[PDB]
Amino acid sequence: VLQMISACKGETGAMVSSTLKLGISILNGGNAEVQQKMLDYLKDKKEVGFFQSIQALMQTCSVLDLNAFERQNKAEGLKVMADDEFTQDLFRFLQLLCEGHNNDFQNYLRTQTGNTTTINIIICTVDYLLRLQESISDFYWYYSGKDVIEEQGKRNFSKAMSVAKQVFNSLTEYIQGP
Amino acid sequence: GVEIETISPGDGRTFPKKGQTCVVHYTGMLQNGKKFDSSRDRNKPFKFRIGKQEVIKGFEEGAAQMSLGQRAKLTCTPDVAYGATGHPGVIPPNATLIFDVELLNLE
Amino acid sequence: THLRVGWALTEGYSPYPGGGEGWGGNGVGDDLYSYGFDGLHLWTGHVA
Amino acid sequence: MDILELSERLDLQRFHSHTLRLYRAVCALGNNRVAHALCSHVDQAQLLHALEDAHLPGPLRAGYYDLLISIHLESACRSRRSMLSEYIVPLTPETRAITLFPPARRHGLPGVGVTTSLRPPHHFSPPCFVAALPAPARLSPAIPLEALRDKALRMLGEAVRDGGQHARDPVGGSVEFQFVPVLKLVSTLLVMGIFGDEDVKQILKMIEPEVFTEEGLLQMKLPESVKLQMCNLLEYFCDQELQHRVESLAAFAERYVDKLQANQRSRYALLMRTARRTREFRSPPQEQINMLLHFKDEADEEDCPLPEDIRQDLQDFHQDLLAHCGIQLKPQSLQELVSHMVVRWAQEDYVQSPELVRAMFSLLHRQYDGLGELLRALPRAYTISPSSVEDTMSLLECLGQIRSLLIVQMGPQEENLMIQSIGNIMNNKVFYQHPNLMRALGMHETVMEVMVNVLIRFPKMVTSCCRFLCYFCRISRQNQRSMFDHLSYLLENSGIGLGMQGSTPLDVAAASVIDNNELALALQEQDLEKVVSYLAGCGLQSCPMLLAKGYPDIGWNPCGGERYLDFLRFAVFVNGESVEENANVVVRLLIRKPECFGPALRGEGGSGLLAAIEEAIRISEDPARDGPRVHLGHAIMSFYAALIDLLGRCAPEMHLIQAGKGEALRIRAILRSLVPLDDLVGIIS
Amino acid sequence: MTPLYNLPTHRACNMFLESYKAAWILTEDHSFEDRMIDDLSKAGEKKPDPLHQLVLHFSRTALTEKSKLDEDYLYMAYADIMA
Amino acid sequence: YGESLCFVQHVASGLWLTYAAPDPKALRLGVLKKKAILHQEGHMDDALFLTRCQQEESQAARMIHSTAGLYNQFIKGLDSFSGKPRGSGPPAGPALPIEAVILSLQDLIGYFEPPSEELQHEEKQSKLRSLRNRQSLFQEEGMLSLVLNCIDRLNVYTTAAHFAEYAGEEAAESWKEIVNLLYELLASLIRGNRANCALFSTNLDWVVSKLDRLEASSGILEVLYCVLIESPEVLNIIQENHIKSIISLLDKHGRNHKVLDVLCSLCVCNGVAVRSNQDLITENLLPGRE
Amino acid sequence: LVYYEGGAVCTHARSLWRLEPLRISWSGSHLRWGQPLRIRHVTTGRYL
Ligand SMILES: [Ca+2]
Repeated sequence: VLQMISACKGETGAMVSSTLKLGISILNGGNAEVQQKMLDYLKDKKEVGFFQSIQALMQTCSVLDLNAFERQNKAEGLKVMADDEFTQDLFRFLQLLCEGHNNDFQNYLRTQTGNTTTINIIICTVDYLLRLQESISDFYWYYSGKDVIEEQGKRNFSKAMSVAKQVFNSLTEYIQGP
Repeated sequence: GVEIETISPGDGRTFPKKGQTCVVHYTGMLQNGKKFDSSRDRNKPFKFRIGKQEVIKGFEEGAAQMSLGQRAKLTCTPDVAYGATGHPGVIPPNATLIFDVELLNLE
Repeated sequence: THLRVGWALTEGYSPYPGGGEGWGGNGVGDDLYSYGFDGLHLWTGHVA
Repeated sequence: MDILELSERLDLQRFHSHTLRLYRAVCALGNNRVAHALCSHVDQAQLLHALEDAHLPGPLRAGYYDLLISIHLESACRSRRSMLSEYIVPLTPETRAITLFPPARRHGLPGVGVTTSLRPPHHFSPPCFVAALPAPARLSPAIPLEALRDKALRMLGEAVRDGGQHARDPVGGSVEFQFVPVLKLVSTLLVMGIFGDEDVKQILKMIEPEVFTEEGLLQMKLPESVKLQMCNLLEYFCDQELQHRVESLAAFAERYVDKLQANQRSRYALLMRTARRTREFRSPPQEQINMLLHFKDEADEEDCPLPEDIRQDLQDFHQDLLAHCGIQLKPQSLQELVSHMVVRWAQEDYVQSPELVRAMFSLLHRQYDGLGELLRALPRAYTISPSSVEDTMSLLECLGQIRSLLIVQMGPQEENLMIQSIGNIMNNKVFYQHPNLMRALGMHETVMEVMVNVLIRFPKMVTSCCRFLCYFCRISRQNQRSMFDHLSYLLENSGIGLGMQGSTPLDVAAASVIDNNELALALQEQDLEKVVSYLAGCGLQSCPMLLAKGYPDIGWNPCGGERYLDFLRFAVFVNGESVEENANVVVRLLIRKPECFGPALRGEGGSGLLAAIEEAIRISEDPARDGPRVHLGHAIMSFYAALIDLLGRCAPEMHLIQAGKGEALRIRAILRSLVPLDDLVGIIS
Repeated sequence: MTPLYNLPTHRACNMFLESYKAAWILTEDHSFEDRMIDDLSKAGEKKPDPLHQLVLHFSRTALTEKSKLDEDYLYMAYADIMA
Repeated sequence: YGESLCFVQHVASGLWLTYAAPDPKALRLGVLKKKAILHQEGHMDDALFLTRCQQEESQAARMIHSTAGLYNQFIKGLDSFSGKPRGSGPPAGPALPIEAVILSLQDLIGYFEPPSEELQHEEKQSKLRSLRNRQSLFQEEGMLSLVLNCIDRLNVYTTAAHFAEYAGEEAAESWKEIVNLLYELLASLIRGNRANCALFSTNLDWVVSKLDRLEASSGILEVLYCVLIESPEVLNIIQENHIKSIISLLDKHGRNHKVLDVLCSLCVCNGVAVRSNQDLITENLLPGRE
Repeated sequence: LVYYEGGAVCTHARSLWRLEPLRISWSGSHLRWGQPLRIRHVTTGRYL
């Protein structure tokens, strides 16, 4: 799983999606042996592709967009967040690494010692959260004046809130222990 | 301008006529004795018709002078077979061809 | 088919089955020790 | 000397083996003229003798087998294989007689029985080196096929029979050299469809006598190469089983549709002697058939107007189809045999060849998952009335011919062949009557692949391809969307090299979005900024082509400007109406780069439009300023006209102005500020 | 809006195939993953067992030095099965 | 590293390091390069980051420096006596650094050799990445041009005696050895790298014209084989005279299977065939039968 | 001359530099703010 994620080189597709699904499935329930094996392998190889690919994947994630929504409404008169499940899977995978109060992985995610360069994942997570928050604020500003809401607005609100709820859980997992 | 030499005698009475098809078994080779074609390897006689320009002039003129069942040898000059172009990958330019033709049946 | 007749010398005329001069299948008159005839040519030294 | 003496002269052996490799290389990938030429250097008798010979060294044995295959069979096998993933089933009496099982029951033998899917025949010509020389393409050299297949079967049988003697002098010096060549030959012959029912029965018998009956190969000890060949052999029978399933399904579909139509006729006739029951007959046929099949579960058995016997018939067919795919509802079937063999091979030893591993696991996955393959293959299935068989076959020939040229560097002969084939295709009625079938074969993807491969160096190839693609788009909206999918890919190419004389990729890109509100709305904004960036260059540097021809140099190239402006116009205006979103985006992008407006509107030091056009008119008088087939004044006057037309089309509608929209008013004010009224009046006058 | 009983036979057949695939084929359920992993995890008669060999093969393909990762359906199918 | 922002100042003058304002003329021309200068105030964006570099790149840089110096010295020494026959007396110029050049070439050849075909797959993949990186590093600084110039200057002599007529018999014993080592090093630099191979698409005559030289024939053949088997760009440039020169090689040097391999490489590359090459080879090789 | 550039030159040898503190002893000491030192170009061996 780690090798495939490193090989993807931060390009979205079906391969990385299936790899993340397999990782989630094998890592459920905070399995300690899997966490230990992954950490040992990562520290042994000292390769920087893994975190570079993860950073690129996070930067490629999508958020709400009003222009697409208006275009779709115009067209139906005669998508937006089309890859939410991929984002949820990515952040769930990141969460499952630290579950169980694993101090070693919690520290490793912030700084890599032996590696030539280092990448901080907490900063990336907060950046994505900020982008999502701005999108939600724009949506509410658009909808404030009118009173009622149709089906599409409710669906978009529900899915954006689900993604936000996953990101908050991941941030909580990064901290506890403490 | 074609030289013809006899190898075996034929009937001496039947000759090719307009509107007929000649069936022959032939073996071709260059002037240096390097074989390049032979219908007997494929075990299938070759059929051609006179006047429709299906084969080189040398072959047609050589066959027109042969009797049924006769075996003879033919020699064709470069200007009568392929000229200065030749057959790419088979015959080089300006090559003299020698044939061993036997007439089997006429129809 | 191949068929020839003629004379040959006690020394030198030693045809071995298989390959030899030019393309194999050598008979009577394919070297400078034998002299053959086959109805149309005189063979000697592998030349007709 | 005897060729068998090469078993002790190693240097000559190596040189001759490499000579055979060179022969096999100079005729690779469909070069039939060289294949014809090579027949004078290696004739039939030599090849057959080498095939039979038992004292030949291994390398030469393999070289001669490969040489025979390359000269005589490679092209036909490739062509046949390219068309083996599609199923065009004609409706004929023999089609109606196909059933999943013989009179759920015991499985039939794979590969035997009648098939009806269309596959074009093979073409060969006899070699001859006395025919008079005279540009039609050449066919492959011919060779008798029944005798060859009999020879191959006899040789394989002899090898299998003698394998049990565990002798110390195998043919070729090893088991691999004894077995691999004949297996390659038999596989090539089998894929081409040369064998009959009895021959395939013999092959199956000698693969595993116990399973296929009404010591085999699998029960022997083999190296990796023989195992790879066996995998290649088994793939063929798996494919045959899949094809049989598809054909049976099509036959049942026809038989069922007949009864459904009859029943609907009777019901409608009866109805004329609640009102909700009349909604069936005022809905599109797709919805009717969709609702007629909603009785899979008893809970969904309320809205079906049908009787019980018809539902029982469909249920019986469905159960039989499930049984055929191995879904339960001393192996005695192909699936069990394959699974056991693969698992046993895997757990007997640690295999080293990656190709063998991939083959084994692909086979295993195909076996375990039965109907996934049927689901993936159904999209490429189609039915045809018997009257269209000739036209369909003619179209398939040309399509295969085009596909063949996807693996060769372009040349004049290839250009002519493609032009001729496209011309032939566009004149067929099936190209119009069955657009879905054409879209299912992916012809447009092949055409674009060929177009890009040469992307000028071939100006006649691009024009024809562009014309064909535009015509394809014009047929229907589904084709329009299909080509719209590749809009970004099309735009990346033809960004500096116009090849202006004839239709280019930008033309098909424009044609892919004409008069379609949905597609225009779905247009991405990344395609808009890239085109504007391309335009910006045209306003800075002259065209090198004109300079090469001696034209005077000026700091811009109007031709590309007008081309891109035409594309933008087609993008912004649809059927007499302006889409405001793209209008706002494009006007914003344009104002962001004032240099795109051309020298007149540059601003600082920029003269007005009237002065520029007057200067162009005066230029048109002087040959020195107009040239050393194209003129400069007209080009300038066309560029400015296109720009003004685009800007005019970008303006908003009047009903929006009545609502007092801020954006509409801002846009109108900007446009009004850009062009003075008196300038327009002067131009018109 | 024409009645279904007036269309040509072949068009009706194509529509029927589409509908049957949409409604009756993919709705079917069939679980084989557990059995397929159980079968692959056994051994006869230490060298790797078949599942280990499959995983090693995919690792080998991943580790090869290349500019881009090619998409292959076999890996996706087997990853889905294992998951 | 990567966190401490820093400003650079000149101690004597106190000026700060910053970048000059962009030039519209240069910007319109596409000159991204921004000249750097020292200014009294500069701007607020003059901070710089510090990034670590591996040991291999530093070692390669030092080797580049040393070898460039040595080979420039050698080239100048060779040019010293370009057209000055020594007659019966001493040769011209200071002596040549023969031993240093030989040792340097031997060291570099062993620095580029490829991984063993008996290593485990993953360690071998690691071996191939580092080698490609080092080849690119060396190529980017102009070492290929340097070795090409050296070969060109040495190639103007037909034999060892003709060389000794100018450089003296004392240094003519290493002529053939140096030529062979240079060809071997060029082959090592080119092997297995698409980008480096693609460079030869403009001067293929430079390679083909040397195939008939009696010294280092095998090295030149190896260079040609390495170039042909990698770059599809060259395959579209071949002409009939090149084919005839190669076929000239088999009727002049004897029956060698390497030439047949080279010819096989001219027909199909990466599953794409070139009809012109196949036709030319068939026309010029088969019909004679000698 | 000296320039600012981006792209592939970030991975090339012509963008690397070595720090040479003026003092010879303990030249490997941790760098500290305000320290005077020289700058060298590795490939060309010239000093800024
Ligand atoms: Ca927790």
